[PDB]
Parts: sequence; C-alpha cells; structure tokens
Amino acid sequence: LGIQGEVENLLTDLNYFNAFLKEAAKSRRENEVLKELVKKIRKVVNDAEDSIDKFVVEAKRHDDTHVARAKGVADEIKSIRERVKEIRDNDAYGLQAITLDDEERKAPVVEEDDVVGFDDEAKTVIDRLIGGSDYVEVVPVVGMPGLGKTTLAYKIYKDPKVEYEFFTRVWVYVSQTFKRREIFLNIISKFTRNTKQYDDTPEDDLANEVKELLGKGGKYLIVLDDVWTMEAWDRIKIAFPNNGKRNRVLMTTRQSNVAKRCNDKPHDLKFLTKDESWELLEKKVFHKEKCPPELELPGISIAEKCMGLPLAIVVIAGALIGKGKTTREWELVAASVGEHLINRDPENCKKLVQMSYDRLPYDLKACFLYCGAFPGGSQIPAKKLIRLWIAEGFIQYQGPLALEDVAEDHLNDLVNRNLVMVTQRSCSGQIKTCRVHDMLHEFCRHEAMMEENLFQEIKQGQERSFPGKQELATYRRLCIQSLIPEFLSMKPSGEHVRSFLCVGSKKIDMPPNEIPSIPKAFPLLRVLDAESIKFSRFSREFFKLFHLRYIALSTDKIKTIPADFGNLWNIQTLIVETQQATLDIKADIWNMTRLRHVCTNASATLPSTNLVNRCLQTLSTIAPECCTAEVFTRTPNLKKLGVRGKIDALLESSKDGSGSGLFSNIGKLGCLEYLKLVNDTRLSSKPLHLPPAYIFPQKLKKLSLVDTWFEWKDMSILGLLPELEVLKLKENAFKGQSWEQEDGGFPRLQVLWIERTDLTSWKASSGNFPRLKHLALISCDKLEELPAELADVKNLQLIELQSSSESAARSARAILKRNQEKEQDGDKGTGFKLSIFPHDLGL
Amino acid sequence: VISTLTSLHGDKVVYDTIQAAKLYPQLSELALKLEKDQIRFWIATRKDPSVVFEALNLNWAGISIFPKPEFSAWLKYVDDVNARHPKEAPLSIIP
Ligand SMILES: Nc1ncnc2c1ncn2[C@@H]1O[C@H](COP(=O)(O)OP(=O)(O)OP(=O)(O)O)[C@@H](O)[C@H]1O
Repeated sequence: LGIQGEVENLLTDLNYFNAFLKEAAKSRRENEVLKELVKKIRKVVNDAEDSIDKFVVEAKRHDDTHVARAKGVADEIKSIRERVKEIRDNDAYGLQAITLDDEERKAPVVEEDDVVGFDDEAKTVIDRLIGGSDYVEVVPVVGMPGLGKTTLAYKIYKDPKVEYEFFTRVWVYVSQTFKRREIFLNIISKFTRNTKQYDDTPEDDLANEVKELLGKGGKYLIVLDDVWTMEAWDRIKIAFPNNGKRNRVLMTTRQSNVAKRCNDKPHDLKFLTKDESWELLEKKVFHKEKCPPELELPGISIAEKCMGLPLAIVVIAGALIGKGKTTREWELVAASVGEHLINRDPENCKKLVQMSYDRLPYDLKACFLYCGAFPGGSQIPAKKLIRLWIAEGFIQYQGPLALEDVAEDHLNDLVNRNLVMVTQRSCSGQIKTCRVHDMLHEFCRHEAMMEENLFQEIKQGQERSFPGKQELATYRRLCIQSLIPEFLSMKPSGEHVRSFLCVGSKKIDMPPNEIPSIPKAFPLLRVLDAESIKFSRFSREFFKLFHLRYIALSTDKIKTIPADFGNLWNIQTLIVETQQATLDIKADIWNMTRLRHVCTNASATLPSTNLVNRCLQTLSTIAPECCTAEVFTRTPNLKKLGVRGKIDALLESSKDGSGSGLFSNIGKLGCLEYLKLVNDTRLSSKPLHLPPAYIFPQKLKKLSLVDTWFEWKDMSILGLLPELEVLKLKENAFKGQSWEQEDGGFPRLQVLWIERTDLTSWKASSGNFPRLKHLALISCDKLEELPAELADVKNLQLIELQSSSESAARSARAILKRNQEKEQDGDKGTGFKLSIFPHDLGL
Repeated sequence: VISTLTSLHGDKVVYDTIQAAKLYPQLSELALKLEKDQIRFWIATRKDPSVVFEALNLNWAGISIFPKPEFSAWLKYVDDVNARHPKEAPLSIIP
C-alpha cells in the first residue's frame, strides 16, 4: 500500500528528529527561540507517534467501517508529513542552530556562621577523618542537592580540631566541568606563589609537583567539593601522595555510586528536624531578634513545609523578608511554599536541581520526572513504579537483560544520584518504596508540565478548573488525586491522552454510569493507573483500548474477567486487587507476547493454551488445576509463581502408577526465583506433607507459605534447597506441637518470617542457620522457649518478637544475653535491637 | 557475497543495526565481521567523506569530536582510501 510507504518515509524523518531531540537535551537551551523550536519538534514527534500508533493498531485490526478508519488514518499521516516538511523547509536554519552549539568559576557560598544543627554531624565526620589506615582514605559526604554538604565540609574545614590535626588543608572546587591543569596550579599556588615557572610544564609533571608539596606538609586533608564522576577522581588523585601519614580526603558529592567506589561506607548527610528548620528560618528572617508572636504560627508551618532542607529554608527566607512582617503575607507564603522555591527563585533552587537533572541520560530524565506525577510527600511502591516506566515506554533497551532488571538499575541510578530517596529496602537489598523530596518534587512537576509536557495534574483550584477541550488537545498524560468522578462526569475528549494516573491515596467507589468515561474519552490510553478507583463492572469501551500497556483496577463485584480482554495484545501488566476469593481469566492472554505480569489476588483459572511467552515473569495467584505441562512450556524465563487454592490436588498422586504430582511441573522451571503458596482448605483436619527436594525448583530463591498446615517434620526437605534465601510463613502455615531440626540445611537462608505459629517447642542445631540475618516471630503466643543454637549465628542481625509469652520473653532475654556476651568477646555488633515492654519485668 | 545483501538500500541504518547486534554474545562475531565488510564497501566505491561522516553520527558534537573514538576511525577511513584511491586527486576531511 502507498499508506505503508508514507509511514515509512515519515519514520525516517522522526529518526532524525528523535536524534535531534536527544542531542538537544544534552544541555540547557536558554535562547527562547530554541526553546520553542524544541517544543515544536517534540510536539510533532509526539503527535506523529500518536498517528503511527493509530496506523499500526488499525492494521492489526484489519488483519483479523474499516475503509473509513483507513481513510482517516491516511488523511492524518498526510497532515503530519506536511507539517514535518513545513519544519524542514521554514525552520531549516533553526535545526542547524541547536546542532551547532558549543565562563566563570561559581564556587558555592555557604554560611560561615550560624550553622544550624551540624554539630553532631561535624564531629561524626571529624572523628572519622582521625581514624583509619595510614594510607589515603576517602570520607565522601553524599546527599541530595542543597542538603548542606558544602556547609558541613566548610564547618569541618575551619573546625579548630581539624585545623590543629591537619597541617595542610586544601579546598578544591571540582565540578561537572573543570580543567585538570588549573586544579594542580591552584593547589600549587597555596604553597609557592611563582606561577610563571609552570607555564609549559605538562599536566602529569604538575601532578608530580603537587605530590612533593603535599607530602612534605605532613598529614593533610583535601576537600574535593562536588566531585561528579569517578573518572574525575582518578584524574585528580594521581597528585595525592600515599606517604603513609594518615592523610585524608573529604569528598562532598551528590553521587552515591562515586561515594561508594571511593569508600565502602559513604557518609550520608542528615536532614534538619522540624525544630531546627524553624530555628534556621527565624535566624535568617530576623537579624538577631526573636519572631513576633503573630508571625510564629505561620513561620513554623513554612519551616515544616521545607522538609528540613536548608536550601529551601534559605530560599523561603528571602521571600519572607520581601513580604514584610504581616500575618496575612506570611500566610500567603505558607500556602505557596513550593512556588516560591522553584518559580520565584530560579537561581537558587531551580538552577541547582538542573545540574543533576540535565546530567541524566535521556531515558532517565523521563523516568525521574515521572515520579512527580504522584502526590507530594507520598511513598511510591517500587514494583509499581518499575512497571510504569516499562509500560509507558521509557525503558528502551535492546540487550539480553530483562526490562525489569534494567529499570531496577535505572531506579537504583536515581537513588544513587540522590534524586530519589528510599524509604523501605527489602531484606534481600532491593528497593521496596521510594519518595521524592519536596523540593525535587516541585521541580519534577514544573519541568514535566511547562517545559517537557510529560504529564498534567487535574484539580479544582481557586484559579484553576477542569481543563477544556482546548487544553486537552495538548495534554499528553493526566494525573489526578481527587474529584475524579466529576471530571469524568463532564465528558472530556482526551484525543492525545496516553496515560490516566489516578494517584489518589483514597479508594473512590465511582458510580457505575461513569465507568465507560475513562476508555471512551481517551482512546489512545496506554497506561491506566486506576488502582484507587473501584470498578464494579466492565464495558465494551473498556476493551477498546487497543493501545493499552498497563491496567490496574480494584473490584469487589467482578468475579470473572471476560474473554473480550484478549483483544488488547499490547498489555504488559495486569493488576486486580479483587477482594473475592475466586477469579477466572477468560481471555486467551497466552498470545500477548509482551505480557509480563499477572498480579491477581485470587485463584486464576487460566484457559487452555510452537510459541513461547519469553517475557512473562510473574503470576501472583494461579489455580493448582491449571498447572498443566503446556503452561510451563510457554513460560521458561518466568521468575515467580503464586498458587492459591486447594493444594490437595497439587500433592495427591493417582493409583494408576504415576507417582509424580503437579509439583513436579513446578520444579522443572529452570529460571524460577520466587514461589508462594496459599491453601484454602480449612474444614479438613489433615496436616500436609512436603514433596522431596529433587523435584523442587533448581534455582528457587524466595518462598512464602500461608495456611497450608505442613508438618514440622518435612521442612528438612526444604533445607535441601541450595539457593534458598527468603522464607515466609504466615497464618499458621505449619501445624504440630514440636519442632526439631536435622543436621545441615539452609546453606544460604537470610530471612525467616513466622506469624501465628502452631508449635510450642523448638529445637535446632548450629548448622541450620549459617547465614541467617533476620528472624521474625509475630503473634507467636504458643512459643515456650527458643533454642540456644540461634546464638551461634555469626551473621545474625535482628530477631523480633511480638505478643510472645512470658516464657518466650525469658528465652529472648537469655538469647540476648548470650549474643551480648559473644559480641563483648571481641566481635563488633551488627546493630541488634529487641522489642520488650515493660523493661522492668524479668530483669 | 550477493549484491542484494551488500547494498541494503542504505548504509547508516545498516551501521546502526550492526552496532545493535554487537551487544549479543551470539551475534558479536557476526556483527564484528560484518562491520569490517561495511568498510570494504566504503573502500570499493570511494563514497564521499560526507556520507561516512553522517554514518558515524559525528554530526552532534562540539569540542568533544576529538576524544570520540568514532573520529579516530573516521580519520583512519580517509587514510585507507588515500591508499586505495583510483586517481591521485586528494581526498580530505576538511571539506
Ligand atoms: N546547617 C545549615 N545552616 C544554615 N544554612 C545552611 C545549612 N546547610 C546549608 N545551608 C544553606 O543551604 C544552601 C545550600 O547549601 P550548600 O551550599 O551546603 O549545598 P550542598 O549540599 O553542597 O549542595 P550542592 O550539591 O548544590 O553543591 C546555602 O545557601 C547554605 O548557606
């Protein structure tokens, strides 16, 4: 077809435009004409992508009103092709201008006096500078932008203890861009003032001269302010002598990857507390005088909203001084703290954040700004965030690694660059939940709304209303926290909307008549993050989202996903937080090649299946009766099952001579790494048995068993798993009065979680937990006492007990005493803590 | 060997495809030899340096051209065709 050719020539043009945009994002464009040129090219790039998507999907529909739809597609592709040629003909000079792009050393200025709340931090780093090996050791101070790294570094740099200890103290302002030669000349200028003799000396010979100067000066400290790369550290460190005189390097940086590679345990800077934020703000606004009582109430609120960041407090203090000393004006600043940081003061907050943001790779920028779609101060599930980047299309990677492994590397890269903060880390070390600081969150909102137009918030404000069709013709994605039912009531027309992110934290039971609003208003809906919205029924419009990649919804009345779901071939992630105990997926989802997750909450009875689902990774809950041989043939690269239902059929063996059950199929997966089991049988009194380990999965890493009533005798078979690291038992997962362990087992086990155990006694051996780190005993009221062999674990870190009996508390005290004695014998503690209340009983 | 699989109706897309196939261990040896065969085509017909300059995607770089290894291979290309030129007319990177 000639239409196929038209899309081909269009695609080559966008190949140049996308390459132009990627190289245009490598640095900030300050010229206003270039800014609009980038916005125009980005707009036509996006709109062309929205039209090729219409062509490729409609072609897929045509393979299985078609004339009219094809005519409309060809008419559209004709229009964008004309618009592309319009840019290439009229804006031809402009495209060259950005292509043909190519100073003063702005060393930061910090508080020399009135440094609030850094006394403890300064002493911690100073005492760390004193100790260590005689060789060169680095003490990197790492944190988010504007945290006070240079302020603490200068506090240490001028500290009387440091000035006495270190004869030579050098401050070097490293940065994103620097001259390796000028740094060595700067250090040399500290000692000898004759600069004319080094006019032609090579750089490496200058580094040799720096070596002689620092070496003769005895023990020395060097403040490498704002080192951005490890390559810069290697280039500069060649001039630092290793004389064996305990000389140190204090390396403030925003990068944790650089910090860790210079010292294994980087020093992370702290945030100011709520009391310290008000003390600093009051000091900045008022010159050595107390706050008036009328201004104390709004001033405290402002300091709280700065989230303990000294940069935000200093910026907001400049606004407060200009706004007089009136309660009304200080109330206006409190209502718009974020606006005064980024928009009103671009030199202080906006420009400093741009240093880290513009340094990101082009793919990481779309991922970082996407974190600002969620409400300010909220905590984002890391698993949910990862699947959002991949489903949207920010993870463009063509290597052999799985996409979620690459995205997890991207998320860890953002955390390493301290653009994202981790709240919860799993015992295995992975990221569980993350949040963006309030200053960076306003940057993410402003950047992805006005400059990049990545997403748009929808709210009913005083000066803002629900956008009209003139605004919706521009919006790429929508995020909305509240008032969703009324926005869907007015029947919007989001033609170019690729995402609908209901980032609200409160469940909303939408009326059934507004259900088809979401799929009918946004035909190009790729990502539908409707996790908070409760849907009681489906509709044919809901299954017309042929461009859909991500779908999350919560149901109470929907007992079965209809087979119409199978028309959406582009979906990757399925999430259904259904409260029902049963759920049937009628759709033939096996033919969706890019299907990756099925995070059901009930026993999923998948339908019956030369083709391989190479991408499928996770099944949260599946029916045991659906564990056919064909199912596991299609999922070789899968990495997690979950089995909820009647486990009796899983373990029962027929009398026809076949002694292998459905568990044999589970163990044949050569890439499994997570298994979860939930048993529904409760009327029977049978305690269950566990199959032998030679039919278990070879590469299983994590387990989680709930309410299965396994006998305590058969988990010595579970100890034969060589690569087991995580094990969770919940809701009386095991039954029996006595627990005894055989020799060996758990060669790599790291965490064991137990809730509502049925046992009363437990006996163990020293070889059972060679590498155990964490043990959890929650609601274990039946526990009499713990075995004393648990104190032989050298790698143990934490044992936590909740609602334990009096005798169990005595055993916990005895184990704690033995662990304390062993640690006091010469083994440094790993940070043990124990929950006891009251402390006076049993002392 | 067949001219159909050598002309390929383009050179820049082929060059990018060869680099993309290079990250796969099972395609590293095939992509490496095919990369050399692309240079064979560059020498056989003596295309203008403008085409090879765009094929290497050196068109987006400021002061960073020299440190880029693609610039070094771009210099090695003009040296190679200056040892295989059909006529003594010089070929230069400067234009
Ligand atoms: N403890 C503090 N008391 C008072 N002001 C502080 C404190 N810490 C930082 N500030 C102020 O915060 C602002 C930014 O702090 P600082 O210059 O130390 O940034 P930083 O953490 O080194 O960041 P960057 O990575 O951007 O260099 C400065 O104006 C500084 O005066």
